[PDB]
Parts: sequence; structure tokens; C-alpha cells
Amino acid sequence: KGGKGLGKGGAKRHR
Amino acid sequence: AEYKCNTNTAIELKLVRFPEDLENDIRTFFPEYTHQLFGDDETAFGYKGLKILLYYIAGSLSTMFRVEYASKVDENFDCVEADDVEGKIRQIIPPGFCTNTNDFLSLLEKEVDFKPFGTLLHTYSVLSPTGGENFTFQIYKADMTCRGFREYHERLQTFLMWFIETASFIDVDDERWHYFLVFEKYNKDGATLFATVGYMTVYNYYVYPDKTRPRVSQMLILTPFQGQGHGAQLLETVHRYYTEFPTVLDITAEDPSKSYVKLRDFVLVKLCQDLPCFSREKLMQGFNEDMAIEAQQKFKINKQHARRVYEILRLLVTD
Ligand SMILES: CC(=O)SCCNC(=O)CCNC(=O)[C@H](O)C(C)(C)COP(=O)(O)OP(=O)(O)OC[C@H]1O[C@@H](n2cnc3c(N)ncnc32)[C@H](O)[C@@H]1OP(=O)(O)O
Ligand SMILES: [Cl-]
Repeated sequence: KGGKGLGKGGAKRHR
Repeated sequence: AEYKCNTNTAIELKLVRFPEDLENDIRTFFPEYTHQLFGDDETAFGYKGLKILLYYIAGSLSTMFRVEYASKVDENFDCVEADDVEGKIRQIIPPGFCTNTNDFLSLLEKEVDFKPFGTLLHTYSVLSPTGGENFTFQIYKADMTCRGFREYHERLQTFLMWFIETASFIDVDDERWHYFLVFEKYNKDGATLFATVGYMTVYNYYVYPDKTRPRVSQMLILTPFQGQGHGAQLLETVHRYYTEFPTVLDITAEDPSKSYVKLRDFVLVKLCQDLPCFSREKLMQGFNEDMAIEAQQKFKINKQHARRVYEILRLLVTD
């Protein structure tokens, strides 16, 4: 979950 | 070991217009990402033959959620508990989903009442070259004043988790969020209905003292509709929308993907190709700032992107 105005605030996948 | 399952293939997604879509495997599609719920390994533990059904009525996205399985571990004989797959999913879908296909089908009966939210921006058709079916699509700008939009957006946003690697859910109370929606029109029982195709959220970012630079945040064309020109239509319509506002400087994106960059290049080259500053004779003289100037003024294209447009067009006019 992202800060103000952000919709890509989640975790990267690390296979 | 038969009790560890890949959640990318275990999660079965459908968009449903007709009762028969429930038994048509062609209608089912699968997440590209499940790591934000099921970890880096994208696995769920404790179940053999795991099926996580997330079925959506095509327009409204009214939801059926069911977890099925052949067997599961018993803490008495296996000495371990199965994963709380149901709880994990309920973290990212709103409450009120139905839990069986009977109830889901009853909701399908009244799906004709579903209407698109917001203001109509653009309509387009994919016409058959061969005397076959034509398809018709519309793009709307919607907001939380639209009755039912808030709840619909909650149903829709779940799809970002499956298809955008680092998706997070936005703060819808923030008034700088703009929403752009794509619908396909279709007929059923002599009526006209609307199927959700995809969408975009754009943050209307403040540029001191009195401008904005709209930022494309989350963009998704649902799996069954991808590679058919909808993404391009959507980004073009968005640029055309913001072009009417003098206070808009230009448009950017939040951490764009490689595929988004490619899409954006496609759309922006199309927009600029026949502008006077990008004539062949201008291109052959090398990049000139007035190309960025014209692209910004005409289509709210950011200077960095106008330069890529130049490069791509220079390559196109040569051999
Ligand atoms: C970055 C962000 O703001 S969010 C991340 C973007 N979203 C995602 O990655 C989610 C999953 N993907 C999608 O939702 C979609 O596939 C999108 C939005 C990336 C593209 O939308 P689509 O409707 O599939 O693209 P559309 O059919 O309009 O493509 C138009 C042209 O752009 C280019 N293009 C689009 N997608 C791609 C791609 N994945 N790779 C290379 N080029 C592409 C191509 O030139 C394409 O023409 P073609 O189909 O003749 O090759
Ligand atoms: Cl950008």
C-alpha cells in the first residue's frame, strides 16, 4: 500500500 | 507434496454474460501475479486439487467467491493445519459476494439493469472486414458522485493484484483521483447490456502554483480483451480528454512497465506522426525542441516522451 497519490506501492515479486 | 499448490493456476477468474460461460473453459483466465497474498513462491499449503473460484458478472462485476478442493490436511493425522486461503482472498475483495453458482445465476438475471458510470467520452467499433460480427465499445470518465461507483471500484480493483506486479489499493477519498472506464456493449434477450473491459486511474498531480501533470497510475485491460486495440484507444482518449484543459502541462506515469512504455510509444507516435514539426524534412534535421513544444501543446505529451516519438519517427522515415 502506497503513499499519497500512488497506486503501485505494493511488493515486487522475488522468485 | 500433492498438498502444495501454485496459486497462479489455482485461481480461476471468469467474466460472465451468459449462464453457459460458467461451464466454458475458454472463459476462464488466470492471475499473472499472486505473490502479494501467497508469497514469492506463489503457493498455498494444505489442499489437494485446490480451486479458488472468483467469478464476476460481466458488467457490474457482482462476485461469486468459492474455495473448492479434493482433500485437505488434518491436523490430527498430518500434524499441520491448512493455509487460510479463504481469509487471504477476503483481504482483497469486498464483503457481500455470493458463494454458489445458483445465487450467482439469479444475480445474472437482472444484469440488464447495470449501466456504465460517468460521462461518455468516446465510442468506437471494430467492424468485420468479412461480413461477420461487429463489436462496439465506449469509454467513460467516472467519479464517486456516480451512484454505485464506489462499490463497483472495490470489486474491480481486485484485478490489479493479479495483473500489476506492485499494485496497491488507492485512497478513494483523495479528490485528485480520476477514473477512466472501458465498456463493451452486447445484446442478450433482445436487450442492450454493458461488459467491463478495463480501466485506468490517473492522479491529477499538483504543479505549483497553478498547474497539474496527470499521472497514469494503474491501467488494466482485462485478459480476454487484450491485444485488440483497447489499451491504445483508452490512452488516446485520456490524452484527448486532458488536451481541453490549459492548466494541464502534460501526462506522465507511475513506475511504468516495459509493456506500458511500448503501448505509450505506439499511441504517441500515432498522435504526432502528421504534425508539421514531425514532417520528414524536419526529422532529417535532427531533434528540435519545437517538436516537444508542439507535442505538449497539441496532446499534453511530456518532453521526455516527445523525444522518443522523434527517435521512432526518424527510424520510420529511413531504411
Ligand atoms: C504502467 C501502468 O500504468 S500500469 C501497468 C500496465 N498494465 C499491465 O501491465 C496490466 C496487464 N496488461 C494490460 O492490461 C494491457 O495488456 C496493456 C494496458 C499493457 C496494453 O493494453 P492492450 O489493449 O493489450 O494493448 P493494445 O492492443 O491497445 O496495443 C496497442 C499497441 O501497443 C503496443 N503494445 C501494447 N502492449 C504491448 C506489449 N505487451 N508488448 C509490446 N508492445 C505492446 C503494440 O504496438 C500494440 O500493437 P499490436 O497489438 O499491433 O502489437
Ligand atoms: Cl513517465
